Amino acid sequence: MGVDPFERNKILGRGINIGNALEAPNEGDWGVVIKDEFFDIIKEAGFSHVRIPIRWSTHAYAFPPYKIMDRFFKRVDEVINGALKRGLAVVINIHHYEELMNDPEEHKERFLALWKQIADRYKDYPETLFFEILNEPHGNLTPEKWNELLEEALKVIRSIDKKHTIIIGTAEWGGISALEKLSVPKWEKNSIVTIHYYNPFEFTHQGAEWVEGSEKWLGRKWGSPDDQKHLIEEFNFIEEWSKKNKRPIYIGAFGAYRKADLESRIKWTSFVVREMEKRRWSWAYWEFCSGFGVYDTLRKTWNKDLLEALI
Ligand SMILES: OC[C@H]1O[C@@H](O[C@H]2[C@H](O)[C@@H](O)[C@@H](O)O[C@@H]2CO)[C@H](O)[C@@H](O)[C@@H]1O
Ligand SMILES: OC[C@H]1O[C@@H](O)[C@H](O)[C@@H](O)[C@@H]1O
Repeated sequence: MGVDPFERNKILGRGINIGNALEAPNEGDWGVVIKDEFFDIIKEAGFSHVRIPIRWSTHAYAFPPYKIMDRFFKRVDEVINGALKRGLAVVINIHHYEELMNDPEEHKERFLALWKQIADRYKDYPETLFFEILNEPHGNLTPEKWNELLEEALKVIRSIDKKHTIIIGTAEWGGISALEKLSVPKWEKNSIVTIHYYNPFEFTHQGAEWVEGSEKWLGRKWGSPDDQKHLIEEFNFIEEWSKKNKRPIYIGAFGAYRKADLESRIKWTSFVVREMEKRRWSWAYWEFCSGFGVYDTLRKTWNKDLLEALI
């Protein structure tokens, strides 16, 4: 048996995503390779956990039993244990499984087979390891289809592991837009709800090369009293949903891209953290050392003003 999800949310506390790493097609393709020293660096700065985006789908066969490939599995073990060695808690997920988003019907059983294998693999790992069902469900994996798939995933996971806390995200890309449509089974009592926060999207994502039409936002600033008032109102809505449904909240990803002016990024980041903490939510900054990075792996220095904002 596990622990009260609010206790495990407290255990998560402040975290950071190590992104553009294991969620790319191959680790290193998007610019980051998880170095073991990264865990000393993150723990020493004061973080309580790390979130590790993992694209298991490109490292598992496409035909039954959809076995995850040996070498990749060993690599993930090395990352998880590297973080556990420093006393960091760890969130692992299934990230960028695009076929599942485009054709959930056809990939439902493969997705559940991946969780069967991941849960089997780590069922005896420490209680500070968290299982995040699926990053940003979207597209044809509609709010309605997600509520059904997540319940199926929970059944699969819980059939093997009654100890680890599970993290459940929202549909429509995992933000607040489909939160009110999310439904977590009453029988599950060991889960945390996660939401990604990048609002205002045009500000956080301005110039993002992977977002169509983002060039039209370059230069946009953030920081007026109305900007602050609007963020607060959105957080208030999340808080109330949490209160109503009785589920802890984890803001699993939030951050502003390097193209936005530094001062607005710092202002936006420092402000989001202050407002999440007031609400006692756990969270993970997006991300450690890449395009939204706070740590420069070459110089081995942190962007001190941005770190200060995260603390
Ligand atoms: O899709 C590729 C891009 O991903 C970007 O990170 C995403 C992350 O995968 C999402 O889950 C969510 O958190 O938003 C992030 C930022 O849009 C990544 O930063 C880019 O470099 C990738 O090209
Ligand atoms: O709202 C749509 C956007 O959601 C973001 O979380 C993704 O990173 C973008 O790729 C996507 O275009």
